[PDB]
This record gives sequence, C-alpha cells and structure tokens, in this order.
Amino acid sequence: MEAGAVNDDTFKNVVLESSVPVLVDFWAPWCGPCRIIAPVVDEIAGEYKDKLKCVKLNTDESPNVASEYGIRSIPTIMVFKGGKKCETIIGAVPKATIVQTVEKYLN
Repeated sequence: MEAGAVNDDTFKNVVLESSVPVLVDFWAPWCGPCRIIAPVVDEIAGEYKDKLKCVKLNTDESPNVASEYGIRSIPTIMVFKGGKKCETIIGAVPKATIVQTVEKYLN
C-alpha cells in the first residue's frame, strides 16, 4: 500500500516488528535518484496493497540502522517479508523491473 515515512524509533515498529511485508527505501533529500524514484516506489507500493508496507527512511536522520545493516550509498530499498529482511535493491531502477522484482518475492 502507499509508502509511509520512518526513522530509527518508528522503524522498530513499522519494520522489525512488522506482520505483513515491508519495502523500506533508505533515502535522503540530497539523494537525487531516491527523490525521483520515490513516486515510483509509492505507486508500485499502491499496486501492492495490503501486504507491501512500503516506507521511506531518511538515512541522514536515521544513520543508526543504516550503519547496523551496512548501508551508505542510496537508494537502498530493503525488503522484509514479516519483520525480518528478505532482499535489497540498490540504485535507480525502471518501474517494470521494480514491479517484477517485488512480485518474485511477494506475488
């Protein structure tokens, strides 16, 4: 469903403690590719209603988890299936590829 926003605090709830899948985009305002991909991230997440809890994590404001996971370059779109991580996409992508990539993990 539509992509939410997270930070260190909320991430715990919205991601680690999630029931349904999650798609967290580690972004930042300086991250040009992240910004132009974000609409794509959202609309795809809209298509994947109910299950795909899409979200956006500000990497500058929430470096914490980025450091824990080992992330720096962004966009870094991590996938979770139920609390725990499953996959991760890095860099800009064409929507068709994103869609397919999501589908093979979800449906």
